[PDB]
Amino acid sequence: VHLTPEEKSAVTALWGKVNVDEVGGEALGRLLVVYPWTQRFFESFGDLSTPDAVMGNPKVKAHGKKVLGAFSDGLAHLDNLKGTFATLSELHCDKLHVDPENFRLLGNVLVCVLAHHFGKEFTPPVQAAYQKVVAGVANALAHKYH
Amino acid sequence: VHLTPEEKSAVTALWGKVNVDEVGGEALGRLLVVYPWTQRFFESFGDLSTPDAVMGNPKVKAHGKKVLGAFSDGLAHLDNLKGTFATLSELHCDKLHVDPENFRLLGNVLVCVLAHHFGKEFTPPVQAAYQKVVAGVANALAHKYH
Amino acid sequence: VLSPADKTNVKAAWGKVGAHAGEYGAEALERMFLSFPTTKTYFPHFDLSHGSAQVKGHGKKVADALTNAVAHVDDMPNALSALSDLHAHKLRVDPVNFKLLSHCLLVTLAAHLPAEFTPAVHASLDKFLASVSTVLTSKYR
Amino acid sequence: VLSPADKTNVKAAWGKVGAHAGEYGAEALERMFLSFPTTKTYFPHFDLSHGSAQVKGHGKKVADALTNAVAHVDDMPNALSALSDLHAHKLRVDPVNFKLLSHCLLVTLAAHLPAEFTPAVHASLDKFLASVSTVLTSKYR
Ligand code: HEM
Ligand code: HEM
Ligand code: HEM
Ligand code: HEM
Ligand SMILES: *Cc1cc(OC)ccc1OCc1cccc(CO)n1
Ligand SMILES: *Cc1cc(OC)ccc1OCc1cccc(CO)n1
Repeated sequence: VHLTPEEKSAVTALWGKVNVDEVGGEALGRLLVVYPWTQRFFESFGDLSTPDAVMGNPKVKAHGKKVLGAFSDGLAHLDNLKGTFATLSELHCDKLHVDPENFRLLGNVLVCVLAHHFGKEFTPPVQAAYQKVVAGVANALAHKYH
Repeated sequence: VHLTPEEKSAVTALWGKVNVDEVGGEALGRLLVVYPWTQRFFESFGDLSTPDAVMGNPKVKAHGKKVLGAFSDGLAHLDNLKGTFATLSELHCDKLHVDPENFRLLGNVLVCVLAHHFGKEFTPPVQAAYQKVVAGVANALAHKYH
Repeated sequence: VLSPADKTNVKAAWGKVGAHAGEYGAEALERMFLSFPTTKTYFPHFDLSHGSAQVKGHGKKVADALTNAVAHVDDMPNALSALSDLHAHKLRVDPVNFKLLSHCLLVTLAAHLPAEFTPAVHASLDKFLASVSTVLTSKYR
Repeated sequence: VLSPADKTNVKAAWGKVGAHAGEYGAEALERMFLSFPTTKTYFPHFDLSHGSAQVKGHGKKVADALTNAVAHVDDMPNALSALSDLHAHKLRVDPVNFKLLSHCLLVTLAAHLPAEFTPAVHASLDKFLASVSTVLTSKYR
């Protein structure tokens, strides 16, 4: 992914303020609530019967944190996303068989969450920069398919 | 690089009976009729105002023939679809900006056309083999997006 | 959203299916299971072997449902409410799977009724199945 | 298909926009044009520069159309027929572009109305926009 130095700075500035304890879980949680069929991949996560149940679920928050961490690693290796996510891609594609469109969905849900947390600070330019990142991460995750 | 020895034999055998001058035009014509927004990429082709107009358009039939020729090139190099369509990928992605979902739709329309022509001969196993071919062609064309 | 011509085309084509609905339903399922193996995971306890009596029975279930949807093309949400509860609420079927079965239904139709499978009818049947899929994958209760 | 709950969620949330319609509509467009450059190809005659007065005005038309859609949530095909003629018959907009704008509208709502953008409301707003998108991209006349 190609981010202008101005975009890199903006992205990094915002990411450094992200609440690593909640953002990931809210992103994964919203994914499960907005696109309920994605719940089928988290059978063992316990109660996902209602929105509040999903969002407050300890396993959802913990797993969302790992998801967030994968994005943080992606930001730290924008020049090599395919290698960085090789392991994760084998897992999500060869084992879980997650449809690529869902990767895109989560990437955008994350964008919505960042917008939710930062409000006006999440300007159109900052979003555009993040859209390049999530698209890049999403692509890398589905590369084991190609 | 996907695709079993038996699936390759099935694809090759059926393809030897395909009418190269008709199938492509029928597939492209149906793409334009079933998914009307695709007509936007063929503004210079003339009258596309009705199903009969589309299916009777000489330019649509002529172009479908080139499209089918490319599919044939792919079937002759099943283990290297990425290379076979590299140039076409640049054109459709970088130049024309055709959303990849459309590549998948054309592939499935082609499958419908094969089913239509072959009838009972287009058995579930033959279809399964062809689904692998069109999915591979679609991914190869979207390569410039990866 | 279906046009008046779409409704006309769907009713005529499905009518032509007639008493073969069950047979075509089973073939479409078999085509889906074989072409897109991941779809089998939605049926963990089914006998999905070729020619399976269970699949034959399910094909008839699916076909009859479509016949019902065709009869209520102007009132599908209400007509398919129970089927939505099942696919959307309980099974939570990923919508991509409905596109797969919808495609196999079209392939099955094209393979059996060539004279009826015109570009216009093809287009109409696709919109209809996409509409049905939307209703079954949405939780509207 | 929207549930009674989705309808009330959308009305309450979108109702908060109010006099911010043009502002939010314009912002949603700016976000789409900047994040997904390919969308600009549908507005070749437009001045798409940031702050553009043309984009601001168009943002208002889009916002107002949504407000109208919310008001006619039970008969959108009828209420949105003019817009469908425009986007599906004349412009032949690829449906993927509607997903992009819908995403940007959600982003805009989340950035301005954090209290309104709950998980359930987010789900309803998404279904609502997908519904409007389907109508605007279908040729049903
Ligand atoms: C595109 C962004 C995504 C990222 C960055 C991501 C990241 C991760 C990470 C870091 C793990 C943990 C792997 C490990 O500990 O070995 C994981 C596991 C998993 N992911 Fe994803 N994921 C993404 C999308 C998805 C989607 C869309 C689904 C499906 C709806 C999904 C389903 C799963 C499942 C089922 C697991 C296994 C959890 C368990 O049972 O332990 N992921 N993901
Ligand atoms: C997925 C299979 C597809 C194959 C194998 C294919 C193949 C071709 C070929 C062989 C050409 C000729 C290139 C040249 O010599 O300049 C071409 C051109 C083109 N294709 Fe495709 N194509 C595919 C899908 C699509 C789709 C889905 C669209 C858009 C909906 C599309 C739109 C076009 C356009 C606009 C041109 C240029 C036509 C012109 O000369 O005006 N193609 N394609
Ligand atoms: C044209 C769309 C579809 C129609 C009309 C349809 C119709 C039906 C009908 C009539 C039943 C029987 C309900 C009952 O037992 O009372 C059923 C069950 C079921 N359907 Fe579908 N269906 C569709 C697509 C799908 C898809 C795409 C999947 C997943 C790949 C799916 C998965 C299931 C499953 C798992 C069951 C329950 C099987 C069991 O008894 O365990 N359906 N469907
Ligand atoms: C569901 C979301 C959308 C809504 C509610 C919407 C609404 C509208 C409205 C109200 C107009 C003005 C019609 C008039 O009064 O003449 C319009 C025009 C237009 N829309 Fe959309 N639109 C949507 C999505 C899109 C998308 C996704 C694209 C393409 C990326 C698009 C491209 C256009 C274009 C090119 C025009 C014509 C502008 C002009 O030449 O004046 N719209 N839209
Ligand atoms: C008309 C239509 C077209 C597509 O894509 C081709 C998807 C869905 C759809 O409509 C589903 C539908 C049918 C009847 C009632 C409602 C909502 O009240 N949605
Ligand atoms: C309800 C609904 C959900 C989705 O999500 C994929 C897409 C479209 C859709 O409904 C469109 C709609 C709305 C109102 C009336 C009709 C047909 O009369 N279709």
